[PDB]
Amino acid sequence: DTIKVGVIGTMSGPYALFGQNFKMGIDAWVAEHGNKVGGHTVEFVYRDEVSPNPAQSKALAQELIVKEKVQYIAGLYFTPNAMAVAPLLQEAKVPMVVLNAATSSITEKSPYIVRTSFTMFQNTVPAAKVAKQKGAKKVAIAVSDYGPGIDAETAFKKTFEAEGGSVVEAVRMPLATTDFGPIMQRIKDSGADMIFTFLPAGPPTLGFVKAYIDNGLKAAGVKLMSTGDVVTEPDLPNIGDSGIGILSTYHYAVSHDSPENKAFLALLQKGGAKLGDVTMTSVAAYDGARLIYKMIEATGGKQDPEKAIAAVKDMKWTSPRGPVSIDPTTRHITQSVYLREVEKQDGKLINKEIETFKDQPDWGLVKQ
Repeated sequence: DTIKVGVIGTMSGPYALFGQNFKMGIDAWVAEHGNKVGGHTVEFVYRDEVSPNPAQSKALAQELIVKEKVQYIAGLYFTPNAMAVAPLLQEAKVPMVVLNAATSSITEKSPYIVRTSFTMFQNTVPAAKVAKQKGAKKVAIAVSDYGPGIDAETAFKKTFEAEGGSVVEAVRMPLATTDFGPIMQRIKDSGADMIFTFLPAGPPTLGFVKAYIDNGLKAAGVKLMSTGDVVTEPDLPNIGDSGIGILSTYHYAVSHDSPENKAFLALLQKGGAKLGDVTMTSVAAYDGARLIYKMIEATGGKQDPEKAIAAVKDMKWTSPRGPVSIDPTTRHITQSVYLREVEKQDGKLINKEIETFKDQPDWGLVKQ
């Protein structure tokens, strides 16, 4: 028969690159692995999340369940959208494979969730370790005022303070923030020698970074540490060469040097993508498709979400990003977190991986 997978992501609008990357990654998977599992054809259908507006995503999921009769849902760029869809899953008998939404507690909301992206704690704990290693003494934290921003702030404060550092300012910026001039002035005023930031990848991150540079903070010796959300590859040319030297921690770089990543890049191209448009949501989607294929294999194409999740919840494999596994205690992907620096390579700006922190779990859940 035919098994439908409903993919919710930001397919148009300000965040269009990120949902289009879900499709790019799925298309790469299918270019290499085909559209069959045994005798079942797998069909992906796409729905437009647009913005962090949970009414839209909840209505999309309900339509996918009721009218499309999907067996699996995947995607969810924004934490609040994933949170709104999660309670539907067990009674619909449909698992959700989360391909971005990074708040730690998401996986706790339903037994039928597995996440192939990352969490904020996962990437931020290394960021706070590196901040110390790089000599930071006084840090200003600026994060978007919603789930993943709050996680990032909490993770950074705890870790950095334990290493003896000082957090001299901590600001939660409403997501509606477009004018970053005033926050840069507050940061200047704080005396911080380094900023730690998270905003969702997209216009907010481009706006923040451009204001940090153009208001002179970077040239005044205020360093930037971020998660990799803040320096996604397709925006590096828009940041431009003034971005050189920005530090970020993240689980994936397009520049990752492994045979599996080289293969993945070729498949992205084969499936029709431009390398210059690739970023992290494509690798989450590629590995998400792997897990959906495994779930269909394990269930024989039957709608049996308990059996499906059981087949992936402690799987280990090699991703384009590095070695990975699912931690059964959280249903989240354990993975390396890399330190990177924005640099030119072969005349192109990249996030150059300069240190590896192996086997990072979801630090937001595993110590609680």
